[PDB]
Amino acid sequence: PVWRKHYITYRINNYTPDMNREDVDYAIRKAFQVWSNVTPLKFSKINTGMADILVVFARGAHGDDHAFDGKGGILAHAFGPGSGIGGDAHFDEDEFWTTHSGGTNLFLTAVHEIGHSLGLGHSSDPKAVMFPTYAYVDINTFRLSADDIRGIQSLYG
Ligand SMILES: COc1ccc(-c2ccc(Sc3ccccc3[C@H](CCC(=O)O)C(=O)O)cc2)cc1
Ligand SMILES: [Ca+2]
Ligand SMILES: [Ca+2]
Ligand SMILES: [Ca+2]
Ligand SMILES: [Zn+2]
Ligand SMILES: [Zn+2]
Repeated sequence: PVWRKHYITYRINNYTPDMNREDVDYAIRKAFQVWSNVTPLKFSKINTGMADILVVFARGAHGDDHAFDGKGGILAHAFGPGSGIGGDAHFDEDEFWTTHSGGTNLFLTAVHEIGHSLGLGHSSDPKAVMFPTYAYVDINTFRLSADDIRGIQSLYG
């Protein structure tokens, strides 16, 4: 499935204590911008009511039958487009979420997870943001790969 509308809302359910709130907000907002910059999708943050994409920070078992695993390993996960838990993006609180160095970069991970929230799978290109393995890349030069663009535009272009 894909989202069958182009105005998509998100809501931050709770904040990781790893980062200042402003920096969580900014990383998430910029991550959505990565995908709206190459599609007709528009994303809006809401602060009450039910959003399409709920952003959650949780550790271990957190009520969706896909428990996290402590620091390392699975860093986050997200559900594909749909009602309810569909679209929601969960970040493992046992990671150390960061803006610049150390830990696991929240912006880069959110770009990957929102990709899943929108319906993308994984890429075989190590340069793709949808590559299955996280690695820190220079955020100043960050750019979707041709494969990422092809994938998202096949769904929403
Ligand atoms: C800059 O380029 C980047 C490239 C990749 C990433 C990146 C990759 C992976 C995760 S999370 C993860 C880690 C290990 C196994 C499984 C998962 C879940 C699936 C979990 C499940 O299936 O239960 C998933 O792939 O979303 C987060 C971020 C980020 C940036
Ligand atoms: Ca983990
Ligand atoms: Ca949802
Ligand atoms: Ca943490
Ligand atoms: Zn979850
Ligand atoms: Zn993934």
